[PDB]
Amino acid sequence: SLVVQEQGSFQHILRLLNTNVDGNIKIVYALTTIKGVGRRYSNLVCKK
Amino acid sequence: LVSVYDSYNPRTILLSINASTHPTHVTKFHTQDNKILATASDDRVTRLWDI
Amino acid sequence: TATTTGTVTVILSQALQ
Amino acid sequence: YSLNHDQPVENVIAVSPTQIVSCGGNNFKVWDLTSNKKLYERGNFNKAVTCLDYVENFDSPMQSALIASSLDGHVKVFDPLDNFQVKFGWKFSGPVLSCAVS
Amino acid sequence: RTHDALLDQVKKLDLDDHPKIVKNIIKAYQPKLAEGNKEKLGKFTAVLLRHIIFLSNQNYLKNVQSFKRTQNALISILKSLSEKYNRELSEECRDYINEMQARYKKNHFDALSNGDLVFFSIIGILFSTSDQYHLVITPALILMSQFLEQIKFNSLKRIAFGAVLVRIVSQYQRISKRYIPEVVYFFQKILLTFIVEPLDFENIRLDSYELGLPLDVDFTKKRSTIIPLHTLSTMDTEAHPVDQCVSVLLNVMESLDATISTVWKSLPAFNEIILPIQQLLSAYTSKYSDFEKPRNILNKVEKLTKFTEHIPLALQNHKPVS
Amino acid sequence: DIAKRLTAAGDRKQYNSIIKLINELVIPENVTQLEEDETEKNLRFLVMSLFQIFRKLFSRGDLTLPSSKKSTLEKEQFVNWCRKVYEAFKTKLLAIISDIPFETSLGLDSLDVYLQLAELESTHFASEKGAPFFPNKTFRKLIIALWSSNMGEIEDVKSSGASENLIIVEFTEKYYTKFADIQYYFQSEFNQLLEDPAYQDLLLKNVGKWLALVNHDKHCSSVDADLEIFVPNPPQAIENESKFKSNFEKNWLSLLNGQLSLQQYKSILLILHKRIIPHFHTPTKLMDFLTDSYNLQSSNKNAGVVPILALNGLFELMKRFNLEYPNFYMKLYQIINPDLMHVKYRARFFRLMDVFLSSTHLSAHLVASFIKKLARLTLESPPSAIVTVIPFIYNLIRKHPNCMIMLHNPAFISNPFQTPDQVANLKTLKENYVDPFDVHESDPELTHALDSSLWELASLMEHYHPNVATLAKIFAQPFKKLSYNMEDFLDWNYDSLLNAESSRKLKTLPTLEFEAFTNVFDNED
Repeated sequence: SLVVQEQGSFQHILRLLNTNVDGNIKIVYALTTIKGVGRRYSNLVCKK
Repeated sequence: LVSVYDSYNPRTILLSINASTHPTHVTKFHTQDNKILATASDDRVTRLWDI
Repeated sequence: TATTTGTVTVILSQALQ
Repeated sequence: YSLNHDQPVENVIAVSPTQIVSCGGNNFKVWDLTSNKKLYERGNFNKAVTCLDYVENFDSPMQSALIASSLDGHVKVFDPLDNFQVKFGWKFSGPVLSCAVS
Repeated sequence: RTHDALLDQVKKLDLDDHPKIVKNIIKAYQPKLAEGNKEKLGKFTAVLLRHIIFLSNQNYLKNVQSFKRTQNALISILKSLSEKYNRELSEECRDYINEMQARYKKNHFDALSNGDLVFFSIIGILFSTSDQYHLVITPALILMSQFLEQIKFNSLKRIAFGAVLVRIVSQYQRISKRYIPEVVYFFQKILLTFIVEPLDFENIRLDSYELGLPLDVDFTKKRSTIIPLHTLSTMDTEAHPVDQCVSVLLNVMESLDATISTVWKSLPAFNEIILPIQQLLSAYTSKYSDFEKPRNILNKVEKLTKFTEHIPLALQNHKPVS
Repeated sequence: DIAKRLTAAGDRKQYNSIIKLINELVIPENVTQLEEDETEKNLRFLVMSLFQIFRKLFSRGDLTLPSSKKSTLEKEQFVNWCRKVYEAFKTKLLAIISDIPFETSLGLDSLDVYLQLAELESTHFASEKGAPFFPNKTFRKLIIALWSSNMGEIEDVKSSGASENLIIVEFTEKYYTKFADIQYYFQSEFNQLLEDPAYQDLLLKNVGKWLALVNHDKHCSSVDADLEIFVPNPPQAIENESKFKSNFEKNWLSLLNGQLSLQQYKSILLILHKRIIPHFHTPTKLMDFLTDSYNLQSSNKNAGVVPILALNGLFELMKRFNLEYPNFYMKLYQIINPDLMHVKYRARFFRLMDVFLSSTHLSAHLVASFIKKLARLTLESPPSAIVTVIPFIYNLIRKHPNCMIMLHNPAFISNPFQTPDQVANLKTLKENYVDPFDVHESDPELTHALDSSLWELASLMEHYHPNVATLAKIFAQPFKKLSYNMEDFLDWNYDSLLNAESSRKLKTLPTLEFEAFTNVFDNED
């Protein structure tokens, strides 16, 4: 019965540029859900 | 959902015990026996499962 | 109310516990 | 039967075939299991002991070792042969939630 | 005809009886030859409302019964003309709410002129607040709640103001039966204010915890009532004996009894509302053994708690979707 | 008067003067004496302000040309006379700032600008052939005048705030904030001034002037928005950021030693974490202060609000350095009380209990106690606290779903497929039911609130406000919502409540009553 901090709040399904990208999948395979983006573009975007 | 994979192979989920609808917070096999798995959950009840 | 200082004795007490 | 650790327990491990150690709250207690009875309690922390684990027979001056992790930064090692006295400890950069050894 | 001071300049001649006659004369002037009379119509409705507002608390120690008959006749003619006209009067009531809130915004209590009581009373006359939402009587209700627990009850002028605010809110809920949580705290505050003289019940944090009524009450049975005479109460709570204190106490105790029998029986936490009121009323009946109304209230709330059921809840039993 | 003043000004700025310079220099003592005699005796002259401005311009020209810079040979009386006239003008300005009955707006509010511009130009105009900005003697005299300048009762404003001295408010507007070096040198001279004994026995007294001087989020050590400079050459003042922070620390604690009144106690407790706690080298020094403020158990009736104000600084101090307050949830359980819903500070506490009750290591009995006590408190409460209590109960029941037996006990359900013995047993147990929740228990885990149920929200479902009642309908609705954005629900007030009520979305037309309350209007007519 002691306070333990929660490391951030999990925000479920996100709107991003007319796309409802889901908050339960990984970030790279989530960014490829938008129309007109591939896997290389996705992990390049996350790398920079 | 207790899920038991085999170690050193993350792609073969061996069986998915569907325990309580509450979160299952502790899962450990027996230390003497091999084929029983004890899972306690936020259901205030632990369960022994034969795998 | 306080009138003594701002000390450090809670720190010291749960250093020595 | 039931063993009344007064604080909400966070972990229970078994040291001997007879005695088990429960941590919860600022202390940990050890319980003889053939006699249903508490026999040591160490409260050498500031915040709640989150976890325990135990080592036996490994290459060490200590023949047995119970280490304990306690939400204030500290993990400490207690020697079960001289009355669960603390022998060494580490301080970490935040509240330590779980610990283990080889 | 009248533009919020033109009626004052016109009919500022006689005392009381001619005022209703001049109002009826202006009403006969407009609506008979009304071929375009709508703005003057709704204007002098608003002027009549504002006129009883700046008339209701000026000087009532001149002819009281003439005041009473002319304000009763004024309210009758106001309601009877404004039955056909809601959509011009309710704007002015809304602006009066919006401006008396700004009065309360600056002044701590003393911008609450005693025409606001009869303002709440007359809008409770011209509409029944049975409904959930309403355009003018819900801002009145949150204002009345804001004055029930936003002003500091240390003067008996303020305590009598609160007693008649509970009067207005119980006449509001006579047909709608909702639960104002703040009148519970008002009862809790003042019913222990009259016997605090503090070492027995901790947490109400009264404002005037030294006043209260002593251990030598006269046990007279012809004591007074509400006294709809706020002009007289303003003098009484400065030249006050204990007698107006006991009158206000019996007023708030009978309105407490009334609201117990009418509202709080229909609430699942009634046995959780009537522990501390039961505590202080037990303190009354074992402090005095004089007022029979605390024993009456104790007996009836004991009967209500003993003969209700008060079982746990089953709120989340949902019918299954197909 | 004005004639002799303007003639003496033209003579002083004409070309040069010796005996007329002596006359127009000793005339400033007469101007100071006339203002000190008319102080609370005339209070409307403006010739005093003209004399201060004219003597300022005259001494400014005299410090431009004939200052006491240096000497070569036999000019051993001119420098002494010029510095004597400048020092007498400065001493008259300091007496003018110190001696004022009230906010007379001239004798102090212009003497402050006079001494400020005098020291601002006297940064230069000395022997200093370097990069100094040495006002230090004149500045120490300025601040000792500024703290001796006690007005009537505007210091320690007994409602709230810090101090309503007009020249000190103007100082913290435009003579403390808009730069870097003069506030730093002020802190340095303050923390030299608080060490000699007579000045420290006077300086621990009028602390409210300093509270009004500090609580503004615009310090040079605060990296949120930084400043520029007006002084010609600042002498490594902005460099020693350690010296500013250490000075800030030690004068904060040393004048927090002295004569705490309750209003400024609550003021420093409210600004304790967002204003001063980043400007401490070791913020663990305040830990004893706010832990005793947190467990403050006084006989004063308004001394029950200060734990709620110590919570923010104490929890930020624990989180930054994980120290422990023992029996934390027991004390947090006893801190909720009927005072806490009627108090002025609800959102400041509930946006901290959002963090305190989201912990993943506490118990269902504990959350049950924390919501059952909060519901029995909320049945006699403003809607300002209703609309922040019931989504809080929603989020706690959503995070600890074992606490939904307080809303829905399935043992008290009569389905049509029941044994006659089952409905018999149901009737006997609902007759032999009594709830075990005890409000006088101090221990949250030992409170039987899970074994109780939660009637207060069901009673709250019929509320006079439609928005509040439709918010309480969600506990009979299902739980498809995940959370509620508590910081969006928090600070609804009476004023903003009726503001949005007058400015609501649509606008229906009002209706009228067919009830005909002709004679008996209320039960009080």
